[PDB]
Amino acid sequence: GCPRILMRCKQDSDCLAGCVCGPNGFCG
Repeated sequence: GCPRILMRCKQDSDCLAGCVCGPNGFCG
């Protein structure tokens, strides 16, 4: 699943494995 590290994004392709780009502009 998605790791517990913070990451900024504009789409899910910016995020780590199993993560999504949420509406706050960060991965989870």
